[PDB]
Amino acid sequence: AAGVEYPANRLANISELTLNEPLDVAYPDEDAAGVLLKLGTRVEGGVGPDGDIVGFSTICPHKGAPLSYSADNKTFNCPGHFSVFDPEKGGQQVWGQATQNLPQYVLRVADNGDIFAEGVDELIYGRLSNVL
Amino acid sequence: AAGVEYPANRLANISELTLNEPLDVAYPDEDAAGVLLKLGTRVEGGVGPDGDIVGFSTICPHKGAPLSYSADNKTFNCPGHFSVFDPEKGGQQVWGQATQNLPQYVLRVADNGDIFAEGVDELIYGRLSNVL
Amino acid sequence: AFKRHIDRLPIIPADAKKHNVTCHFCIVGCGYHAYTWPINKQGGTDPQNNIFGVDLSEQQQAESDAWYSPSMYNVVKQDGRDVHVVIKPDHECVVNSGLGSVRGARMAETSFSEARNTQQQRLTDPLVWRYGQMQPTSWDDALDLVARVTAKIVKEKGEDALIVSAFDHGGAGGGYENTWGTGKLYFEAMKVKNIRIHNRPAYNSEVHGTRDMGVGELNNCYEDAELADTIVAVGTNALETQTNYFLNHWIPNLRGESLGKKKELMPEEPHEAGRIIIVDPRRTVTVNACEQTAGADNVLHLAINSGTDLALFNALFTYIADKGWVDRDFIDKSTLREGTARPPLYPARGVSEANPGHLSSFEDAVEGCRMSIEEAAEITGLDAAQIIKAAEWIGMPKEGGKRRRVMFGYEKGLIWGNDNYRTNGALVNLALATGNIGRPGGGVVRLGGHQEGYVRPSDAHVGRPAAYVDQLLIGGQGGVHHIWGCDHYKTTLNAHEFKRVYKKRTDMVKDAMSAAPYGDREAMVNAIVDAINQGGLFAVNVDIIPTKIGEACHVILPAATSGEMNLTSMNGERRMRLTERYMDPPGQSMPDCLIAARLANTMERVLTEMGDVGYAAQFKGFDWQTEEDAFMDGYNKNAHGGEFVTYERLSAMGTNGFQEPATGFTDGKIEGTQRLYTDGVFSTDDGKARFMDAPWRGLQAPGKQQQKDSHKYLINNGRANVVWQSAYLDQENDFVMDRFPYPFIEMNPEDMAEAGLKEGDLVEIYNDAGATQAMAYPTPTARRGETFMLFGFPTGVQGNVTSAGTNELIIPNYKQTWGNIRKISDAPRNVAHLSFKSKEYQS
Amino acid sequence: AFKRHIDRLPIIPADAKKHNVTCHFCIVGCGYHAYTWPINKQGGTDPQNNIFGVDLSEQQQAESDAWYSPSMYNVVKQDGRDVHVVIKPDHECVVNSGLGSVRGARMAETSFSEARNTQQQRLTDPLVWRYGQMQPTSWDDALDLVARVTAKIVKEKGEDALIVSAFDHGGAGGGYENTWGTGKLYFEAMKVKNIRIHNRPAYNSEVHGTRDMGVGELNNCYEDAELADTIVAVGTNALETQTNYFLNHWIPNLRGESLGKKKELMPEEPHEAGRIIIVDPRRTVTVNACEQTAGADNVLHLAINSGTDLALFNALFTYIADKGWVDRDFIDKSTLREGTARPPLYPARGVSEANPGHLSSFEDAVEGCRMSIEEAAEITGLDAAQIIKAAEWIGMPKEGGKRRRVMFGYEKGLIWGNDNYRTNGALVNLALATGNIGRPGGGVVRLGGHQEGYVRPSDAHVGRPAAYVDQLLIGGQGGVHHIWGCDHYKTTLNAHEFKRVYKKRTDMVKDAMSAAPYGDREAMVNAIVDAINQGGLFAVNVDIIPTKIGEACHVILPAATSGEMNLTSMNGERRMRLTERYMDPPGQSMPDCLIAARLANTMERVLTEMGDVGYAAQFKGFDWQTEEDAFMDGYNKNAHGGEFVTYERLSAMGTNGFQEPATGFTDGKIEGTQRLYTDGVFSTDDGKARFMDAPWRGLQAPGKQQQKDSHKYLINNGRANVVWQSAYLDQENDFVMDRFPYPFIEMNPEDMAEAGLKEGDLVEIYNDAGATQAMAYPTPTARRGETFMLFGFPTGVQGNVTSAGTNELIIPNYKQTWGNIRKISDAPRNVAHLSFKSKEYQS
Ligand SMILES: Nc1nc2c(c(=O)[nH]1)N[C@H]1C(S)=C(S)[C@@H](COP(=O)(O)OP(=O)(O)OC[C@H]3O[C@@H](n4cnc5c(=O)[nH]c(N)nc54)[C@H](O)[C@@H]3O)O[C@H]1N2
Ligand code: F3S
Ligand code: F3S
Ligand code: FES
Ligand code: FES
Ligand SMILES: [Mo+4]
Ligand SMILES: [O]
Ligand SMILES: [O]
Repeated sequence: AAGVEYPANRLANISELTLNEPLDVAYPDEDAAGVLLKLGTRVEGGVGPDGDIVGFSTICPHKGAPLSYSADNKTFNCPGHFSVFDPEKGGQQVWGQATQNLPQYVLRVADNGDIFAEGVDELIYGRLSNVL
Repeated sequence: AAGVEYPANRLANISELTLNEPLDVAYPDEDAAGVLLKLGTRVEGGVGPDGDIVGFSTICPHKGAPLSYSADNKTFNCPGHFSVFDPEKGGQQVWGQATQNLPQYVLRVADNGDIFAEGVDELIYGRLSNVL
Repeated sequence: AFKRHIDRLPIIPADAKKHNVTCHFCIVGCGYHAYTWPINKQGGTDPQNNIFGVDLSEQQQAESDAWYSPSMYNVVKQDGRDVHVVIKPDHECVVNSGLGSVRGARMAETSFSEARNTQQQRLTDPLVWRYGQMQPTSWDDALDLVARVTAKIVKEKGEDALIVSAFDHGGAGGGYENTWGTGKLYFEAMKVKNIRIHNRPAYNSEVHGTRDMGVGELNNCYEDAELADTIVAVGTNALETQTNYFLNHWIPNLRGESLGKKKELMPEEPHEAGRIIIVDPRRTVTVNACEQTAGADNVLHLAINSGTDLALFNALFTYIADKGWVDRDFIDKSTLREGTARPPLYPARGVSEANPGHLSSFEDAVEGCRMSIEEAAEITGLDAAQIIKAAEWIGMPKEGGKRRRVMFGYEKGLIWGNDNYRTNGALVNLALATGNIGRPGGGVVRLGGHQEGYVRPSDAHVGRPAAYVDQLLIGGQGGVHHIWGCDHYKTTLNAHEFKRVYKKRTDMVKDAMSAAPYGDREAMVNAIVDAINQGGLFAVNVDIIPTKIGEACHVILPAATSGEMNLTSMNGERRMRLTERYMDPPGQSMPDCLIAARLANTMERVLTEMGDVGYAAQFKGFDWQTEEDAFMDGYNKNAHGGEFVTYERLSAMGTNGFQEPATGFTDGKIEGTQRLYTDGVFSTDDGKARFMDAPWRGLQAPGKQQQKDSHKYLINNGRANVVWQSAYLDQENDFVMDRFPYPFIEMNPEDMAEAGLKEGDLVEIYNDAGATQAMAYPTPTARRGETFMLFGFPTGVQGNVTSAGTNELIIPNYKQTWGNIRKISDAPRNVAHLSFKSKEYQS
Repeated sequence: AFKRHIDRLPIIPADAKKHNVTCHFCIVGCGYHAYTWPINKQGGTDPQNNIFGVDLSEQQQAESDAWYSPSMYNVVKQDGRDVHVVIKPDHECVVNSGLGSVRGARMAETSFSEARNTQQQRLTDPLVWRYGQMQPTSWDDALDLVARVTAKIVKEKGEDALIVSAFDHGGAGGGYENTWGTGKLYFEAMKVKNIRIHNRPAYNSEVHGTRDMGVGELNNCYEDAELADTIVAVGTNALETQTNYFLNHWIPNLRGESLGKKKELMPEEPHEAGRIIIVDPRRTVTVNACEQTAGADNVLHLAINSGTDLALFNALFTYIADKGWVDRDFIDKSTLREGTARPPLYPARGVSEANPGHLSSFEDAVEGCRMSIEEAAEITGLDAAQIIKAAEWIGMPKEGGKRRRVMFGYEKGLIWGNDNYRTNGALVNLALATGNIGRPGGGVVRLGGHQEGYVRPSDAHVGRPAAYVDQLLIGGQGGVHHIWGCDHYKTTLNAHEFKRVYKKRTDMVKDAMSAAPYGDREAMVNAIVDAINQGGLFAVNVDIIPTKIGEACHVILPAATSGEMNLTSMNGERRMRLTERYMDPPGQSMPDCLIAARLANTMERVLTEMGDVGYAAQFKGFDWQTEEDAFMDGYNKNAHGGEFVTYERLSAMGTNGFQEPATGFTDGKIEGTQRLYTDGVFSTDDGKARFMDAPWRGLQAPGKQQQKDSHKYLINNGRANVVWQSAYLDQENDFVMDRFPYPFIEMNPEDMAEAGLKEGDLVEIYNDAGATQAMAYPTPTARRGETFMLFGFPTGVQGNVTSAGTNELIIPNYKQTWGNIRKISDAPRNVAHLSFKSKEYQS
């Protein structure tokens, strides 16, 4: 098969998300930490009725330190080497050491409000294939 | 599996080939017709003591007609829509309708004269993967 | 050799989005589909997991619908998201029957892709010359600047100070939406006189002759090439240049495949395999392919002397009329019966520069054209028997005295050949005399170049003859130049002089712009106008890449081409299709018709702020937000049968579309016109065709005979199969550029030996017009003294050695060119990998 | 945001070919490996099938060696075959310990790949201006043209009519082989005076001050940053600009991680976590990072007024000397004790333009430099308490009465700052006074830019001060310009004026070329020379891409860069490594040293043919066939310790190399020098270091005070972390250009509000020197009135607004720039996707 076969995994329900508080998930398997985040304004890769729910890897694509979230600024921040990623702009590295903007999940909301992930737009730290 | 896994397949022995006379072969399976051909001079992709043995698909990459070989010219020729390929120059389409130069085999000569193929440098007509 | 090393391709899934796509490129207008589907998904080899319902785990057979070349695959943005795309030829399209040429089959790989890094040269942002280099900026900034300079020059100097160069064609960089948009701006909002077309330096028709005669140039259908007894192919290299018409319609005729079809549609008469006459000084791969398909007894290659077609046609006309091998009732009924007296300067010149030929009756035309076989053999260099044979294959009745059916097909060998008006006419004479217009297996037609997609307001103000734009420009005239979708640096005539002067005049404005403050816009505008008043030129380029002429321009505006937008055009059979948008324009680039609209909106605002409210209001009627708004304001309202056509109805018809003009709409089908002139009623006031009294008068255009007498070689020029046009896309396509890094100049091996050249040597071609370069390609089929150089090529421009010479109607005579040749360098290392072998298929 | 949609990468197989690779880019010289293996082979996930011996079916943990980003993968030509390549950082290299910066880690993706379409802008063929445009051609042709013009001009006018601009640095686009080839051509074969360097417009040193004092500017080791009590970082933004040195060596000090090692190597004194003084008018991500790692109480950010470093340092020197916080024994033993006399024009002016400051003993320097705390607080804008605190952090003995160890590191904030000579010396005074040279935890060093790789013949003929080349060119002088590996259009000072004149003078030669026949080369050469005599300039570019200045040039020669050749250089610790070639030069491109040699051979031939045989013979000594031949003729025969170093020996040392100079070779190891000056014997005739009597005299460069007084904002300028240099590679890298399509200008948000600007707005920056554009980036940390614009950027060049002002030794004072700001356009749509959030990591 010419491309990676992503599984369509249920991550959570829209009802579980509180505005601006990340919810720890994992995709495309259990060893690849990420978060779903409702942002309160329509954004790139955002789903749900307000267009504002995004999913990212929270593992720094530079050297793999886990990223912290600043609620005041709405950014991911790396304590490794000071990188900053903006989940309001597709994960754009505002300033940092990675050669990649933050890997972002392709999300879909079903009619019951369940949130699925069916892909990732960049290579997840620590794996040479996003699906191992 | 990120790339196509090509089998390394015995095709013939250096001794089976006569100067300027193609020998029918198939690679990477029985359904993909090709030839080996010993050209008399050092050429692109050529193996053996004289660097003159090359291998090519003989199925036109335009629309699949089997290519004939003209010995006087050292070209492959298509009866479909008049394409001409030069195996003395890596199979370059001299004039034709294909968007590809003639798929050529990565060849190796063993210490015992045997000729292996372990690669092809373009997409063979009639398959969306060179290994099926 | 260039090799992509792409071992496998993603498989089109079963649920992929299907879009109808006409080929971006040539007149044939082959049908394709683009299939797109999200990144992160794919099809499988199991039949219900791909679009083909075929098991992709096993080797597909010849001509399979379930395969595509890597050049057919890419990744593109679509509504802001990356999607896989395959652009693949349609088996169900009657034009092509699934053939995709070397050009069309690379539409995907010549699309813009960030993800796979294809065509990264594509324009994304408006660019303005400021701060000493080109600098990106906003649309509002760039249009503002353009409008203010344009407005000021035109207020101070009249609209004549605005010079325009623009596509008039269909397909990518053309089409009904885009010809309407540009046309409306320059001809409705303004009355621009100093406008020229992408391929000729004045606002003229290529074929004023056949039009004046009442025979519009696309009068037949492609089926007529399957049905004719004899194809007459003048100044066409159709296997290279109208590829899939040749392969999917002409070849079945020559091979005998269409005999069952001929017999069913035309019993009551005998039919054999098609025979073909090829009138071309050069033996081409088309000639070879005809010989290999029909046998040599069935192919008459008339290797005429360059520029002698008129002599040949007049002889053919003479011999056919004297034999009485004509359609007597077609003449009495459908052609002009009362002759009219020759104008006083005939035969050397017409009534005026506007009318180079004399229109009249059949019998007057025969006596006017009259030329014996022996005179035409002298002039053409043909043998007397060859000319007689061709008159036989055109005119002689078949068994039982039934009319021989003949399709007469011509292209640039004639149109850019000698004495265009008269040559065009003399060929139309052959077709009218033999009743071969409006009937099956007939036609006297352009084989064509680009697709067609012309709808514009009246051009009556332009005049006939129209202004010779290049000469105004070279001579220091004009102030502002808008250039849309053409690159004179690579493709105009007399191109070396054109470039010297264009650089110098645009440099004056560049130097003024660099020295003036930009943030103070009024001061920048005034500094430009002062430079224009001293002889400079302010120049704006609307294109999809960084062009060669673009390097002289002050503002560049990024365009969106076909597939990034919806587009309509017709093929050489009048077959109108809608190409359905399947991808996004790169960065902020915008469809040409919408560019013209935004420019009109800006002109309005600016002219208003200047207090010229009356002039401002001429620029209304450009509120369009999408290209379909241009289709509806233009085509729908102005084409014959325009009422019947909409995007929705066109799309429903698919790649087969319908043939223009539309006659109605019933049962979800647009009803069209298969052939023109079926009732023998021609495009004149009285409905009669005219013949043309069109005597041979030598090389007609100024300086041509002196150029021939004073240089060693014919520098014939034109197309290569592998190269599309000026290589605008192809220059970032390794498959094409690995084949020809330099343009080839075909040379006879002995001529090369005489001149001290070897294959691959870089040579200077030079004459009184200029100088250029090309790579010597030994071509055993070339006649001694006659070379052929690839036109339009960025790494060696042939046009540099074409003179300024045009016919009376300002038609450029590019084919009659002569020059000297001398070596620049031994074969360069970047050419060591090339094959210099014959392009002819061998059996 | 840009996303590659690369879901997986080919695995490096166990049997891949391994190559030692020094980062192409910055001073730090991080070690990498390039693994290549054949297209059509691959590794697998089992330990025995990959190069790591790890099961890659499992997620790897933080800092895994068994991972690489998409930017570290490509496919490249190697000995004519396509191979996979991974270029990944070396865990075992003591310089970076596996770190790859944002620039280093994209070496693979910014390499040339025909198969994956990266860096299709790379030059492949020589190009010559002929027939109206640039045209490709052969080496033999292009070199012959260059040598004939160059030779004719030099014979008629002297060597002074040849103008040269070249790299003098290391790494890609420099290095020992390349500096030697070019230096031998222009300084051995010729005595070229009118030569400038890539970053400065005359043939000077950046740091004549420290060198005159006997202190070579790279005198310490990187470990010293780990070992200091205090780091003083002056005019550096090391997190962005010396990234991995900062992260792998400074951070562990500040974090206290190096305490173990400190107390190990220097027991017998107290150690605490390092503290850091940062002298920089701007609060950078460097300042922020330091606070976050060490705590704000251990970071002293002296946010000085732009260009006031000298007053601060002279105050610190005074205070420290008065308190006796000095190393008396080092001063008595290792520094000038000689009394001397201040020159007649002190303090305003040195003894001449050659010597802007006065070299003296400790005691005379203290009295000459003497400045109170109050006076420096007035000048710098700093509080008295801040300056006193810095003096304590530098000089206050530790608990035992033990000498406080201090690393002084400086870069372009100082060097392109005010009064380069005096400011450099004043900082060196501090390191001299505190005995912080030649000892662990010490040093007074450049933090550096590029790597270093200079070996050349004597430059003695150049003079001191050397010729101001941009001013010669702007004033109409010089005849031929050879430009190697630099692009003044983007990076010189007074760049707007430079570009206006440069275009005009090159246009003259272009206009002459386009009108003369190329195939008669002697006529071409004569037309060129006549155009030069009228005021023109003939300009030749050696580069790897089409450059901005290249658009004005008449010949372009394609160079091959590091990785496509073997290359040697050292880092800011003098660590010399060999980068082992892993790929082929694109097309016909060739390494700079071999271009120089072929140019030398062509000059010998051309001069011989002209009859100047004695002059021709000066161009012998260039029979090189491979770059190792230039290594052996240059470094090996001329560097101190050269005889010990060869490619084979370097290769065995790996990415750790050795530190220059080599002292010997034993048991397969080149032995080296960890620190300079450990014996207290300095680089002067008498072995003694001089202090500098270096009084404050305001803004030294002409016009600077007037520029500041008559314009609203400081236009500070410099680097961004994500961007490499003038974005020569970066402009075809979507990860970089998607982040900043325009150069940013950082602006205080209130400053924005008061000027009516919003984030993303396109603004014009303008002053007496010229104008340019940038994109407003709201920056809360920016001070009111102080902006910072990214330098060197193709889509908005900051240099345009830098004046022509230099110091006496022709050092370009780029950092002191003031100008006005006004809006050109509202935020363009092509920046709607950008984040404009703070670049500062938040805890
Ligand atoms: N990411 C990246 N790193 C690089 C480069 C790159 O292009 N990109 N290029 C390399 C090159 S060639 C060089 S030369 C170095 C440059 O390395 P640096 O000199 O560290 O970088 P700059 O941004 O040029 O300037 C550094 C700091 O000097 C400050 N400054 C400005 N004016 C003054 C002043 O009057 N006094 C003082 N004390 N400070 C001042 C600025 O605010 C800025 O933060 O970086 C190298 N490293
Ligand atoms: S594929 Fe395209 S180029 Fe012409 S022959 Fe068919 S239209
Ligand atoms: S990776 Fe390269 S850019 Fe500098 S920090 Fe290291 S050398
Ligand atoms: S691990 Fe995230 S910045 Fe280095
Ligand atoms: S099938 Fe070979 S040329 Fe078309
Ligand atoms: Mo055309
Ligand atoms: O055309
Ligand atoms: O530098």
